[PDB]
Amino acid sequence: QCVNLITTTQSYTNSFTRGVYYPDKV
Amino acid sequence: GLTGTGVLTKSNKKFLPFQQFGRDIVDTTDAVRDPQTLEILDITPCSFG
Repeated sequence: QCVNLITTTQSYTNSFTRGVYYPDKV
Repeated sequence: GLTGTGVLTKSNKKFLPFQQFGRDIVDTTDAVRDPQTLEILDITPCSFG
């Protein structure tokens, strides 16, 4: 079976300052 | 693996559950953690002059 009930909207935003993590343990 | 020399005393630092050692602005180790006790200990250089 192939239940492909998803579509690609190719939409984005310009208000996400979220991609920040801890690079090390100092 | 962290080797050195100095005096070990008790400090009031509150580390995070995923932190091991601490560094200052000039990037020198001044605090470590006990692998068997989990206690906050500070490192101070021995006397010289």
